[PDB]
Amino acid sequence: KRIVVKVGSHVISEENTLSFERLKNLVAFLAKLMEKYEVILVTSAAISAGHTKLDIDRKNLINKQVLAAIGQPFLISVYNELLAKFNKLGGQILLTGKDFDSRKATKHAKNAIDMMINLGILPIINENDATAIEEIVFGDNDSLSAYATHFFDADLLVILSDIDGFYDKNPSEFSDAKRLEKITHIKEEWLHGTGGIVTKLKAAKFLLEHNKKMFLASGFDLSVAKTFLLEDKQIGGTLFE
Amino acid sequence: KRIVVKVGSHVISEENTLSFERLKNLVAFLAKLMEKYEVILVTSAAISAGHTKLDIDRKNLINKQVLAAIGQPFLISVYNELLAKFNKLGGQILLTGKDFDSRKATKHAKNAIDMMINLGILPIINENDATAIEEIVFGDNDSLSAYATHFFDADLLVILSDIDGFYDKNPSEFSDAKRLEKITHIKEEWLHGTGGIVTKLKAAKFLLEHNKKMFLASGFDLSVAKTFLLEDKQIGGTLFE
Ligand SMILES: Nc1ncnc2c1ncn2[C@@H]1O[C@H](COP(=O)(O)OP(=O)(O)O)[C@@H](O)[C@H]1O
Ligand SMILES: Nc1ncnc2c1ncn2[C@@H]1O[C@H](COP(=O)(O)OP(=O)(O)O)[C@@H](O)[C@H]1O
Repeated sequence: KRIVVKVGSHVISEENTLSFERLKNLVAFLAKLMEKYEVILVTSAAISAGHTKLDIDRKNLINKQVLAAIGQPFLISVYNELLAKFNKLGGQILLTGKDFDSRKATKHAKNAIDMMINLGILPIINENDATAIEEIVFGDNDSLSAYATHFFDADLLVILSDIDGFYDKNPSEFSDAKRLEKITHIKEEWLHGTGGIVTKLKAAKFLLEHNKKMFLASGFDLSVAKTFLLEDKQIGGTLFE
Repeated sequence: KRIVVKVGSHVISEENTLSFERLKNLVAFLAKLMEKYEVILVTSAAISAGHTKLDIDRKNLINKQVLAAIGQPFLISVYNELLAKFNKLGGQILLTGKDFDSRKATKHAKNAIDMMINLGILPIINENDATAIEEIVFGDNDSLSAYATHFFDADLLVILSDIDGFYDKNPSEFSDAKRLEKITHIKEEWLHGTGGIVTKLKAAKFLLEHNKKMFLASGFDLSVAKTFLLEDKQIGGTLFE
C-alpha cells in the first residue's frame, strides 16, 4: 500500500513565518507512516518560505513565482533537517499538470520516485512554479496530488488541510453543518486563492474516476489522520471512495 | 546586457565532495559580474552534491536521478550560503529541453527570471532530472545553457570548463595543438559523459544561428573569463560570434 500525503500552505505556515511546531508534528507523523506504507509527500508553502527571505507582496503572480524559486530549496532543507531526527532523507521532485500528460516525463518521474521509495527516501513533490502557475493561482496542489496518486500507482490520497472534513454546508458559517463521513459521488453542482473545498472535490472526482480513494482531514490536529492511517478507524474527516 | 554563465560538474566537484573553494571563487566572480551585467547561472553537480549524502552507485541512470533529487536542493543551499557573503539570494529554476519547445512554459520561466534579475536575485538553473535525463546522460547542461541564453534574451553564454578554450585539434592528445581564438562558423565536420568538445560546439552552432555569442573558458582558473568580462579583453579562451 502506497499513499500520497498532501499538505497545504496554511498547515505548515503562519502568515509571516513557517510553522515549525506543525512541520515537526507532520514529519514525525510521516516517519511513522513510512514504517507502515510507501509514502509520497506533496508539499506547498514554497512561497511562504521564500517570503521569509524576501519581503515582497504576494498578490502579483510573478512575485509568487519568484518567492517560490527562492523558497522551494529552503523548504526542502527544513524538511531534511527535521527528517534527520528519524534518520531519513527527502528528495525534491518538481512537477506540473502538463508533465502528467507526457508518458516520457511521467515515466522518468516514476522511476526516480519508485527508487527513492525502495531506498527509504521520502519523495517531496511540489509544482514547478517556473514553468507552470496553475496551482499558484488556484488549488494549492490539490489537483497535482491527485494526478500523483494515480500516475505513481498509489492507493490513497490524504489531504491534510485547515478544513477537517466535507460538510453538508459551510461549517465556518453554519454551526449546525453536519460532516459527511463517506462520499461515493461528486455532484457537478458542487464544482483566486488556495482553492477551498471545490479543488478538494475536483481532486476527489478525478480519483473516484480512476478507482482510487481520498481522505480529507485536519493538518492542525493530526489525531483523525493518525487513527485512520495507523489504527484503521475513521473518527473524523471525509473518505471519498 | 545579459549573460548566462554555465559551470560544468568538473569545475565545482572533486572526487567524493563538492569543491567548496572553486564554488566560493565562482560566487565572488558572479557578484562582480552582477555589478556590470544581468546574470543567469546554469549549474551542474546536483549528482555530486547528492552522492555526498547518499552512497549509491553513480553509474546507473535512475540512481543519478535520485542523487540529483537529494543533491539539487542541497547544492542550492550551498550557493545561498556563499551568496550571503554579498547579501545576495539565489532562486532555483529547473528546466528541460522540452520546456523550451513550449511557448507557455518558457514564457512563465522568463517572467520569473526577468523579475528575479530586476530584484537582484540570481537565477540558478539546472535540468529537471525528475522529468528529463538528456543532460545527465550526455552534455552536462551545455545545450540547456544555450537554450536559456537564447530564450531568456541574453547576448552571451560563458561556458566554464576543464579546458581553457577550443583548439584546432585535441589538446589532450597533441602537444602542438593550437587554440582558436575566434570562431565564426561551426564546421559540420566537427559535429557517455560530460559531452566533450562536441556538445560545446553544438551549443555554439545553436547560438550563432540565433545571432548570439559564446565564450569557452577555464572554470579552474577564472583569469581569462574575468579579464574578458570585466576588462573587455581576450587573453585566452575561444569566442564564438
Ligand atoms: N461544504 C464544505 N465543507 C467543508 N468546508 C467548506 C465547505 N464549504 C466551504 N468550506 C470552507 O472552505 C474554506 C477554504 O478551504 P482552504 O483554506 O482552501 O483549505 P486548504 O487551505 O487546505 O486548501 C474552509 O475554511 C472551509 O470552511
Ligand atoms: N578541439 C578541441 N578543443 C578543446 N577540447 C577538446 C577538443 N577535442 C577534444 N577535446 C577534449 O574535450 C574536453 C572538454 O570537454 P569536457 O571534459 O566535457 O569539459 P567540461 O569540463 O566543461 O565538462 C577537453 O578537456 C579535451 O580533452
